[PDB]
Amino acid sequence: NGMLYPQSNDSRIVFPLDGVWDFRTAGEDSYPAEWADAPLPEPLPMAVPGSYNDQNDELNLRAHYGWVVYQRSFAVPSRLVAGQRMILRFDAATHAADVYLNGQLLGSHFGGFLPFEFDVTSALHAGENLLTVAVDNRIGSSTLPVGNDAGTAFMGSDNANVPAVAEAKKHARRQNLPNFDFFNFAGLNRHVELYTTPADAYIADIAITTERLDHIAGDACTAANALIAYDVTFGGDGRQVRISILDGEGTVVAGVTADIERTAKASGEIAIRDAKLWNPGAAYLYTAVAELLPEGGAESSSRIIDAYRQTFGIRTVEVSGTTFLINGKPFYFKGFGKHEDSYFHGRGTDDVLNVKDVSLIHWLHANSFRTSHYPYAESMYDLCDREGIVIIDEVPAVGMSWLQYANPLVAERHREAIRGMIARDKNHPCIVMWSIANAPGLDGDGERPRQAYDYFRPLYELAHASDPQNRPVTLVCCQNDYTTDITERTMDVVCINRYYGWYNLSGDLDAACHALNIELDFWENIGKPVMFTEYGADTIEGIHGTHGEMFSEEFQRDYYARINAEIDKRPWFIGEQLWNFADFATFQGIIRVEGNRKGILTRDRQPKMAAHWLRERWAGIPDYGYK
Amino acid sequence: NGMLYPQSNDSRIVFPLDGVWDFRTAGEDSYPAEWADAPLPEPLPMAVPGSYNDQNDELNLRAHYGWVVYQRSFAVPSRLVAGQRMILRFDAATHAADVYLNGQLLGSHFGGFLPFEFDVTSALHAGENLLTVAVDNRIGSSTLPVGNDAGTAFMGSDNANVPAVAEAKKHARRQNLPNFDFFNFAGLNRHVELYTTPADAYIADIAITTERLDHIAGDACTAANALIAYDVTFGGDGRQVRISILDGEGTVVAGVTADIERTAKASGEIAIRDAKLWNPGAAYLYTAVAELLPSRIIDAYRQTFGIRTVEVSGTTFLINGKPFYFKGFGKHEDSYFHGRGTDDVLNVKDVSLIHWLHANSFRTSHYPYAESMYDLCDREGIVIIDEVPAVGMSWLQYANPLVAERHREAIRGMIARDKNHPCIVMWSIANAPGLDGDGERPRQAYDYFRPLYELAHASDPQNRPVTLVCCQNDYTTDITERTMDVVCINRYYGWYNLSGDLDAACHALNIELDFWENIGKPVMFTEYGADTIEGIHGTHGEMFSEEFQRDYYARINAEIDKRPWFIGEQLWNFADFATFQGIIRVEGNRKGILTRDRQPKMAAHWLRERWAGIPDYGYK
Ligand SMILES: O=C(O)[C@H]1O[C@@H](Oc2cc3ccccc3oc2=O)[C@H](O)[C@@H](O)[C@@H]1O
Ligand SMILES: O=C(O)[C@H]1O[C@@H](Oc2cc3ccccc3oc2=O)[C@H](O)[C@@H](O)[C@@H]1O
Repeated sequence: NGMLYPQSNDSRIVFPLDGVWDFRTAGEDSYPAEWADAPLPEPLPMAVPGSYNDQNDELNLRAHYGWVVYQRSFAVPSRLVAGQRMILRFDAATHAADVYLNGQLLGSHFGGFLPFEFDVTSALHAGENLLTVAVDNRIGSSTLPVGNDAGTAFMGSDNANVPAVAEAKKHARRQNLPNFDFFNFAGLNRHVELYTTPADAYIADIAITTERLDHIAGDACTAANALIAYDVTFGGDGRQVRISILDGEGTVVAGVTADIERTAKASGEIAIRDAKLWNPGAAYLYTAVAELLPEGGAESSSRIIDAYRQTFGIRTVEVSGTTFLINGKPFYFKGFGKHEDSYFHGRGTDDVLNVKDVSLIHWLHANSFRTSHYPYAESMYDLCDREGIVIIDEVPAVGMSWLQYANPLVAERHREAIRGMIARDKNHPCIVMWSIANAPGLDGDGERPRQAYDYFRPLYELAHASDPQNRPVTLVCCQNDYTTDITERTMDVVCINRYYGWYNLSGDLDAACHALNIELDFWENIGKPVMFTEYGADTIEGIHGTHGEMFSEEFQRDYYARINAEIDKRPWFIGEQLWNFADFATFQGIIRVEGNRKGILTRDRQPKMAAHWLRERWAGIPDYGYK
Repeated sequence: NGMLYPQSNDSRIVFPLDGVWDFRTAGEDSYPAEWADAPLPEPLPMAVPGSYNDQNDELNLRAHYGWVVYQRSFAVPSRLVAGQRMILRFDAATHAADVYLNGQLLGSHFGGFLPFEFDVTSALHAGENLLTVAVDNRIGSSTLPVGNDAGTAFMGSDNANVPAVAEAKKHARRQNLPNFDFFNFAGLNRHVELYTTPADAYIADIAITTERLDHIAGDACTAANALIAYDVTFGGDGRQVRISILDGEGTVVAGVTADIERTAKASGEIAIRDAKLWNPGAAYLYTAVAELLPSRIIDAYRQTFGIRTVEVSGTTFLINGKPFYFKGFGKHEDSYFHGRGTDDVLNVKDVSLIHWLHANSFRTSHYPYAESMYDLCDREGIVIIDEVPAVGMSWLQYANPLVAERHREAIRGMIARDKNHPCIVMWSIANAPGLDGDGERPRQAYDYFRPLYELAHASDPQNRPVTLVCCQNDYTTDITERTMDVVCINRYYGWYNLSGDLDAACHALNIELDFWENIGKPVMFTEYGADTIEGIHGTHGEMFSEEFQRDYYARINAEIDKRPWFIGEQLWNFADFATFQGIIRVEGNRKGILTRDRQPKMAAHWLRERWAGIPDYGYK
């Protein structure tokens, strides 16, 4: 179950396989088997990592439906593979992939936003190796994220009662129809790499938890004592593992040698005196170095069999009444939902962009975001660990309704996504909360609200069982009839998406604020902490008015000014994450002006009027103690 | 019923009352009547003509609901009023007005897009006169154009099932909710003027018709003989009227003296040898000069006209016996600052753009336009489909006799005002009403519209074709559109349905074209298009890009070219225009092939090239 990010050290090496690959589009329902067994005929170039859709303007790959096939060759010195365990890792292949090496299927995966890997020790050979990866972009009623098997995309226009329209639909070209509001970018969206570990015995997983903090300082920078726990899992086959705790300067401040017991694990606790805590706006990271010792322990030899360096931060998270406590201090979220989205790359990971976006989060005086609507690339979490930005980590369970709740295949994929996200991400101190879905159907009459609850409650429990830190769990709720939804109010933090004054009461900020206050009165009675995870207004940079109407920069600024003045009056409202950080691509349609334009930044990360207004507001709101 | 545009001549003078007036906003359902008795307190400035909504950025007058009050003073020499009939004309007050002069209520008008006038001979006095005009902008289920009494504006987003939304609606500020897709600009949108006629007897109305053309030239520039008819109505009280026909150079080419009979009318026919005909792309105008006789002239009026016939014949639309093809668009009277206010600089520019595009026609979507625009199109050879403000209609309106009454007023009023223009070739009695469905609904719509079709025919002395512009609907259960003289359809295949899929859009369009092929009427587009933000570009153009709009017209027009019975392409729209705000309107309607500032998008260039190669006559 461990998926530690590949590391290079004295016992391990990583060989990236990124670069310009060969590529062919394939069929709507299948691809040629022979393409895995020999070089692709007449290949196109395709950079990896990246979405494929915007990498070829001769083709219309945004319209592609079905399979594509990637391929490349590689060779490595025999000297480096000898005696080692060889693993091929795919950080993400969106949505489903079949991976072949030298004409043999290594295996398959479903789930477009989480990593998977194969043991290729026996499949590799000397000299050039031929790696082929078939990737399927199709979405439908059984995928996460969810597609529509017929009709229109989410937020699509129709005239379904016109006989000519009904007839033309029957014969129209097959297309993915997202039941979600972001473009279905597909392909090898994240890195590919070959890596090595020792074969006889190796470190397979590490979990670090902050179990307890004693006498936390007034400023939350330190605690008199921190109790941390480690759990190390091994693969392979009186053995021991040395655990060293390094502080921010790399000095060993704690260390223990633990017995490995059988499935093989070592676990224990370590007390850290005068512990330096991790906080939003004030990151501090330690490293847990795990070193597998040879048979005979340190008593017999100085050599190290295997090693892995796991970053971690010491901090607690606790929901208490209507507060969200980090290191016992009442936190207030400032930020937004994001997307992994950019020109050229699509959903492809881009660390230049991640580094820039983290600086923009600081420029705005924001302190947090949500990984709307899928787990992000691993590097972004490491960056937010070092930069003191809090994350709500969310699985790709977007577009769901009652059709999905009855389907065992969907429930299995949903559990896989929750387990996989938490297994990948559990050691990040920046992650303070898990989201098990975005905007599923929860309300209505008859049995529908109960059916939704019965689907989601076990997933809430799974997210708690899976996280060794036991962080809060939420479900991000779409604008709905909050009085018949019986699921959202059971979450640990209530996370609501609301578009009062945009999708309803349009343009009337007085009415919008009145409606918002009626719903806030409902949440006030429930007595849980509540935050916005979405609210906003599509905004075309450069459209201006003295009395700003919808789509103007002024309306977007006025929107936030009015709504935020209302939530400031509620002590139990513990965060404001708006929609969205930046404009992003969507399926085309009559309400999407070259995608979603609710960004406070443009797609090129330039600030609209509302961004300047929010920057000034957020400059004056502290991370702790605002409420 | 005559509403001849005010003229100055030896017998008549016009005194314009345009300029910067005083202005105050008033209440949702009332205004202070006493404001007519003294200068408005603390007035704002307000230019007339113009909509008021965009003339004050300290206020949000786009949000205004109810009444406003205009006022100004004027004085004219006693010498000018002596012995004359004094008439105060409002070219348009949108939507309803109460008019006072020196504190006396002259009367009221309902209907925001047609002229009305008052005899103020007795209310005028020497020196300064105080003119107060209260204007009501309210629209609702009994007005034309139609407003919604509750819910949202047309094409508005909602979450009606959210309890907080339902409750907030109950208490929200009252607003007009258009059931139409253009902003509800209000105020004194067109000119105001005082004018004079003789009092004892005067010319009240003139109708000129083209009755028959003999031996029309191959190129339709002339006919060996044209038989025209005149009908002159008089007001006041063996009298006679002199009718002189002036050609384009002002030469009197024909003349007759007719007896006036009592209701007081003179009528007759005149034969014009080697008549110069009016054609799209080749205007020629005559003037009929009517002079009431006692060397003296008692009264006079100069009525421009053009000699031409219009005939629907099978699946053809014949102008002077030639098969015409419409190229053009729906327009709007819409611009920055002015709103719906008439602007003849803009009208002159727009007519030049119609020529730049090689278009030949437009429709007055969705209300009669200012009179000056029709005069301009008369002289510039641009054909017009003239439409009343019956937009936003459905079964709630058809059951309401007040709406039918207003609809009849609008049809009679438009045709009475506009009947003499040669550029007008067809009348439209509605845009996008509800016509389809189950049960009694299609028959109820037909029973409502058929008498209005008959009224438009009865009212027009030229007996021009009459249509009803149909919104995308279930054409198989609509039983009304197919009975019109020309079938005029608004279709948005590939935009509002089959979105972005031009192959599917063309397949669907062709299925509906197969339906119309069997009906056997002439058919044309009056709307089709795609919102387009200038500057948004793609190599594979998606919705809102300039390329998608160009590709849209390229694909759709290739299909209608294959149908010989499809006699015109009027797209939506000439230029981007203002609407009520909402999630599908990016600062208004962006289906213009031109921007709101009349700059050409990619599609405008593509259409210009297409239209350059399509002749006015004989394309099909
Ligand atoms: O609409 C967006 O910009 C985002 O919408 C979110 O889901 C919601 C959509 C609607 C639509 C109509 C009325 C109320 C709504 O409230 C919502 O909460 C979605 O989570 C985002 O991914 C979309 O981008
Ligand atoms: O939508 C417009 O741009 C114009 O719409 C016209 O009416 C129609 C609206 C719709 C909506 C959805 C599907 C099909 C439609 O077909 C129509 O004909 C209206 O005549 C114009 O005034 C609008 O601006």
